[PDB]
Amino acid sequence: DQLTEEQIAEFKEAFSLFDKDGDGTITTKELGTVMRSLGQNPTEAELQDMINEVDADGNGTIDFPEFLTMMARKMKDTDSEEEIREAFRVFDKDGNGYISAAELRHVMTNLGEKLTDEEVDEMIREADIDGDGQVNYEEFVQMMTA
Amino acid sequence: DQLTEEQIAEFKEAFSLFDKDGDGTITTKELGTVMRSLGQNPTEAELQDMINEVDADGNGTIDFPEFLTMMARKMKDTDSEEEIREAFRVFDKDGNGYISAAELRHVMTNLGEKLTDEEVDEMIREADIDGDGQVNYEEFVQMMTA
Amino acid sequence: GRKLELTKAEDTQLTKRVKNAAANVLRETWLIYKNTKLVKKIDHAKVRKHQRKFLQAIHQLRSVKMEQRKLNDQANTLVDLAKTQLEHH
Amino acid sequence: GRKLELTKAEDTQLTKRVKNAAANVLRETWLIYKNTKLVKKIDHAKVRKHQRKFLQAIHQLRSVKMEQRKLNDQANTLVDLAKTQLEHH
Ligand SMILES: [Ca+2]
Ligand SMILES: [Ca+2]
Ligand SMILES: [Ca+2]
Ligand SMILES: [Ca+2]
Repeated sequence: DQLTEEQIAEFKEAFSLFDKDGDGTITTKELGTVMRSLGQNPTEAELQDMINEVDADGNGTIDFPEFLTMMARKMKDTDSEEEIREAFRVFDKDGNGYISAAELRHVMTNLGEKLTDEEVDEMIREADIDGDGQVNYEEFVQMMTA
Repeated sequence: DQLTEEQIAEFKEAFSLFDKDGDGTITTKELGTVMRSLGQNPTEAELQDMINEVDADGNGTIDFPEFLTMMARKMKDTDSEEEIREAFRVFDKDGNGYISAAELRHVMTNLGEKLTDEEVDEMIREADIDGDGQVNYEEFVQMMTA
Repeated sequence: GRKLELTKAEDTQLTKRVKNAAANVLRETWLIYKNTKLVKKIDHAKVRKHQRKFLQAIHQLRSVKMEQRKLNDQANTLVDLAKTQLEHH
Repeated sequence: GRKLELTKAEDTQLTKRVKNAAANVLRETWLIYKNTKLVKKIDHAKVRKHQRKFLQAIHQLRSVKMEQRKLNDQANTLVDLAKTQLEHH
């Protein structure tokens, strides 16, 4: 629950990601816009609750010092290996721990924001350790998260 | 995923808890009413999803045989000891494993649907094993769930 | 830098929901117990009634817990976005 | 009878959300990895961009999972209410 100088500064930049009109306060409306830009859909009550958790003076908005407290209480991070492995598992059609190079290209060039067939070539070069045209995605994820 | 005769019959009575107008089908609207009567608040999309999971013919409502399948897939039950203990924990102000007889009466005669001070007397007679005016709620819950 | 790591996890109205629902868990646990273990003669209509009330209370507490997990992840989403600004230079 | 026991636990739109979000987890994991471990010279603006996209995808998958847990408990609520009719006579 303690923060450094450069982090206080970098979090000021962060505050601007939320305070869209730059008026020094984050409203539920601004928070809704940001949360939706991340593909979430908090309800009105959820937006109010997120503001209320850290709204120390009860004025209904988050200011910069309130924003820093939310942060100080949650600077701790944790590795994402399992969640990333679960995301690969979505495409493991036969549940055998493998995704073929062909199927990975097919996923990555059609779904989500996509990679080019060329970016896919670099990803598969790294992922296909054995040169067998198959990706052991548990192993690949362990490598990237090591 | 198999059901007996008397259970098929008792589940027909159950179907009537949901099929409010007795027209042989449960709609999202009827399900909403029932779910709210239980103090829940499913959204429109959640009501549609619950119907869709078991809506085998895709007509948008649950009939009796669809209703029996939802059941057959989930006849298995499990004990509620921990969840009940957690509910008592809510009232363990000092986090010491005890709720005093006085505090239990105060909770039960003011909060929720309530017990009478007399019903409270029967509950405390059972709960206060040691006659010390204190309820070890872990032990009391273990007794009731044994 | 933080690479692929993310924030480590783990209201008045929700709190009100909790005390009332938790009191009713206690209420209905006691009344089911009494009517199934402490009577000479089990009244099944009574047990059914208190089973409905018991499941409603238990499921209300589950709903609160799920909502708190949702809220917590929303907050962690805000923190994670903020933490992208820690990636410098 | 069942006394205090309850049903033991554990969509097209939600599924669509999953494949797109999961593909983006793969996308952004790869691009963060590449830009932090496979380059001679780390471009932090690039890493920041892909960290935002990565957290958004991961949190989208969390949201789906939470919603499925919510749906599952709603279904278990219906089943529990139905099961009160098994208490006879
Ligand atoms: Ca503002
Ligand atoms: Ca404030
Ligand atoms: Ca009907
Ligand atoms: Ca149907």
